[PDB]
Amino acid sequence: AQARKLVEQLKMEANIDRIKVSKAAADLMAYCEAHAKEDPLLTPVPASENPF
Amino acid sequence: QVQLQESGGGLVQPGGSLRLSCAASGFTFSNYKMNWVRQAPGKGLEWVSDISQSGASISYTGSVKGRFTISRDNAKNTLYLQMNSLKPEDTAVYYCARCPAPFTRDCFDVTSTTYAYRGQGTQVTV
Amino acid sequence: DQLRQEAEQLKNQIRDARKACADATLSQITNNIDPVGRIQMRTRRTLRGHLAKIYAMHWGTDSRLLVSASQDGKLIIWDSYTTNKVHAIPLRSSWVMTCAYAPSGNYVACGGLDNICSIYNLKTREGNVRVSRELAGHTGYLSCCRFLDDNQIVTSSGDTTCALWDIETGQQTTTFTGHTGDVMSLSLAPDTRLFVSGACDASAKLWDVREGMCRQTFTGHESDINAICFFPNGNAFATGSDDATCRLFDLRADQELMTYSHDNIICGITSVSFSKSGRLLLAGYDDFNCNVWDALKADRAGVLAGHDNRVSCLGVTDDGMAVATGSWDSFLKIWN
Amino acid sequence: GCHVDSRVDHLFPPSLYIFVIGVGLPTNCLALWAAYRQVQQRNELGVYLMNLSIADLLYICTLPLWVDYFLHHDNWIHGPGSCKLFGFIFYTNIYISIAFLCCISVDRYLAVAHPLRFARLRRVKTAVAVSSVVWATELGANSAPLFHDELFRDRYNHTFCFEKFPMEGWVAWMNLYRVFVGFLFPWALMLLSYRGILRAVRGSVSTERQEKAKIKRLALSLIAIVLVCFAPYHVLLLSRSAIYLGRPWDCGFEERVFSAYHSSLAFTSLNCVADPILYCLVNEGARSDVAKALHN
Amino acid sequence: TLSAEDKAAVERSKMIEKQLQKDKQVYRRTLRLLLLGADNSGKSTIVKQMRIYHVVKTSGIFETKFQVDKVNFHMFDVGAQRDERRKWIQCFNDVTAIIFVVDSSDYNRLQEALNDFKSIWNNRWLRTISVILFLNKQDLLAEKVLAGKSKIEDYFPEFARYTTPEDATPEPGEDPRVTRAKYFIRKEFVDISTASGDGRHICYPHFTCSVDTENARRIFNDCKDIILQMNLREYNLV
Ligand SMILES: CC(C)CCC[C@@H](C)[C@H]1CC[C@H]2[C@@H]3CC=C4C[C@@H](O)CC[C@]4(C)[C@H]3CC[C@]12C
Ligand SMILES: CC(=O)OC[C@@H](O)COP(=O)(O)OCC[N+](C)(C)C
Ligand SMILES: CC(=O)OC[C@@H](O)COP(=O)(O)OCC[N+](C)(C)C
Repeated sequence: AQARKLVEQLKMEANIDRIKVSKAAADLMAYCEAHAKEDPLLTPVPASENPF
Repeated sequence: QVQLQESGGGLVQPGGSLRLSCAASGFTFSNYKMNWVRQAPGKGLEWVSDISQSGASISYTGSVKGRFTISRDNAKNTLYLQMNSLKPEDTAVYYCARCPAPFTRDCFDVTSTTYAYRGQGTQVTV
Repeated sequence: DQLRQEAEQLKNQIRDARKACADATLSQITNNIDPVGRIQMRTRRTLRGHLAKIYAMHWGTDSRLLVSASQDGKLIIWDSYTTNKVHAIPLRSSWVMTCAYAPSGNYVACGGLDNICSIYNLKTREGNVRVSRELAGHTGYLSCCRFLDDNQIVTSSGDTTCALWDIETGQQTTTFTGHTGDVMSLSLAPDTRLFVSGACDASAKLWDVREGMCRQTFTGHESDINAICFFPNGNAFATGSDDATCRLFDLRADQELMTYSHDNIICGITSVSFSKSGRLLLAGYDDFNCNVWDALKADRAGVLAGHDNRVSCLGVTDDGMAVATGSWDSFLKIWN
Repeated sequence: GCHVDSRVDHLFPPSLYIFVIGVGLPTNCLALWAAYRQVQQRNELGVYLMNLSIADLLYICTLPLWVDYFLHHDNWIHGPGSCKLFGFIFYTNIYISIAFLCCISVDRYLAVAHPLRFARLRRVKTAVAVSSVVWATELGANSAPLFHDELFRDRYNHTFCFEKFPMEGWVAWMNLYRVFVGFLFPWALMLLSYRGILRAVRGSVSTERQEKAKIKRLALSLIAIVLVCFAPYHVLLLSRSAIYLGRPWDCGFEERVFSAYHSSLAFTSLNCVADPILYCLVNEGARSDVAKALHN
Repeated sequence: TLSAEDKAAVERSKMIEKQLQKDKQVYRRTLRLLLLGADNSGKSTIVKQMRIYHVVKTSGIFETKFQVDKVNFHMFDVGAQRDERRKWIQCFNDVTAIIFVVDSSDYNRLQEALNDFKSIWNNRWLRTISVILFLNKQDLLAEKVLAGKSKIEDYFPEFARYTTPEDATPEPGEDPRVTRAKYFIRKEFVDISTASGDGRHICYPHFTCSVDTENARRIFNDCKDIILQMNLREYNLV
């Protein structure tokens, strides 16, 4: 029976280490604000520095 | 989650009628063409009927053309299929298939037990 | 059945946990950020030379040479800094749809409707392109493959199964199965230990290369998954489905983060990729146009309206300097 | 020579010429742009269209010189070196345009009646070679005029560039060759090519009735416009040549057809308006493309 | 002033462009076809006949190259692929034509074949591709009609109230019932084709059998007509 494999996979899904969404959101915001300066697309670099 | 639950059916004597209710949850019912298919025992799947997104266009298979009727209600996102004058040859498992993509009238919901937007079916026996 | 009842109970428990954790939409918390300015990307050098639709492309480590696959059965290396073609590799199978650039550029893998993956070396001493290795064993067409090491390659096929192959032995090191629909897109985390694969079952599954088993699953798209990308941090990914909506998920929260959709879009997201910072999300659409969405506000940062046909591929450079997008018109355009 | 004059020479020719310039310049440039776009798609039809547009533009650029010619009644102010070139550009651009129309017709006949054959002929390289051959034959076979000179001035305050109505036997034989080879033979070839195209379309059971009739209309309009534009000049020229060959130096003929000759010559310039229209603007796709380009 | 490496790169790019142009002309010279059909359609017999008259178990594509009147034809057949065809079918949006072989003698499966044909016809990326419908295995259909052991009305009740067209000319040597059934099936297919196709989408219905040796002629004529239609637009004839 293939359903046994499905239930075996499902029972593993309940063992995940869930984390509060607030911490993940704060970490993502910190990463974005720290790496915003280094992204050329977000802040267009001077035409001289642009290879194109 | 894309959930498509089928309800109804049972044992009915020849010449009776049945109505199978198909309930949808997790997606916009009105944006998709709905299909009804059957799979008789020891045989491949057969397409029964389909209804367009708005319900203005409907088609039926030649086997039950003009006998079965398909109607959809977007208020409760439910799909009804009424069967009339049942015969032993109509014994099969009926599935409520969705079309793979919205805004398209072409559907491929007759796949051999690998389709994702088909439900788990109702067994109608006569 | 007992198994069906147990599966239903587990699904209900997971849904209840998600609802309890997802008390309110994440947009409310993120709304505190100020709106992003108008990022009006402009084309720099359009690329011509392909004789058919472009279905795949990937940026190299040097951020100078990009591989491109065309349905005529050709692999062309395009130089962004010069536009000159370095290598042109004809293929025995015309319907090639996947191609990638190795981190070191020593090997390039490709595949098509055939279930055989062909790998070639671009640094041959003789100087003539040759079939370095031919991986065989797949049951379905190769959808997309991404490199994680010069010795082993991860590929996804149309048989709803992903396989890791060792280039040395040329055999399936391990196989990932469980998907109900055909696997479409693939993406590797920076550590190259976990990867997310999307299929036509409207679900995305996270697997571990070493574990060889399914780790997590992510439902929420309404339709087939057409593209998948990893957020630069590596803890989140973004998917683009046929429902004309894009969803961002977190491997730790196991819940939807942001949803990008609009009433005027009734076509599917063929390609999805993230920038180096991840603030801007670029998506290709069947309406011959590309859209840029704010990863935190979902605002339309910019629209790339210059394209003569459907937009098959899209990608950003490792350094984020420029974005190259390919379409069915046999033209690749670089925007900055 | 002959006392030949008229009151319409200074009214109809120059007004028609300015009209032709004003409507060709906006249209010929767009037609050339569309032809170049087609060439970029490696459609050999663009090469012939591009050359036709180039010839039309050259004819338009040459036209204003004769506008001055007709603004002041029958006189040439510029030097012989000037109208030496411009009257070999003006007379030969017409036949170049006819030749390129014939080339377009033959190419379309090959494309339609024989879709899967003659792949070697239907190429950009072959089209360029054919165009070069056409240009070489046109400029060099109509260069016999250049051997001789101009400014054939007489009484009645008249001086002519190539319009030596008291012509010469060699001019008459040049005119006979002009008519038969330059005009009638390409027109016959074009008619045959379009008849073959119509036959192929008729034999096609796939084409719908509406498009079938549209193709018939377009082909017949293309055929008839050539006659409308060129026939009036050619019949008068042939009549003059025959009269001279039968009655040399008997100028009594031009006295009756002097105005008609110039009117027909001016009427011929109208084909530099109709050609770009019929070949680019009437087409739905090309019209939409040029409209989008202009609106951008 | 440019470096030697730059000049070598430009020369290599020019050579690659020339090679690509030559490949483009070769690709344009030949015509590429897609062959599709059901399990009982008999694709294997047709492709073997074409290979022998007009010349790795995981292989997913079988390409047979044949020449008719010095015109090269490349026919692709799908092999080891999952029955889910919603995805890979998009790759064939540039083929000149699709030759779909339908078993007209299999009534039980003729409606599934019709549904598949309808789905192919109405696909967003296949609306520009003409379909060459080959109703194969006519001998079995004729034998069944003559025997009368099977009735088309069981699956197509409209057959009972169907009359043979007067305009069409039936074959002198064919039974009227066989001609009527074939015309009914062809009418169904033609209505499916015409319900949503016009201007840029045409269906060519023909009757053929696995033993017939003139299928290549019909395919060549179909391709000639399709290229004629394409040139009518590409050459501004409209
Ligand atoms: C001063 C000049 C421009 C006047 C000439 C008028 C032009 C426009 C006229 C003269 C002859 C005409 C054609 C004569 C015959 C036919 C066949 C008919 O089935 C469709 C229209 C068509 C094809 C006509 C189109 C318009 C036409 C070309
Ligand atoms: C495309 C193709 O098949 O080519 C045919 C064409 O090139 C023939 O050229 P000609 O008509 O002979 O040129 C002479 C011009 N003329 C008659 C003096 C005006
Ligand atoms: C260049 C040259 O000298 O030859 C030109 C000539 O070959 C062109 O052929 P067409 O005039 O188009 O033939 C049409 C015949 N038709 C109508 C189908 C019966």
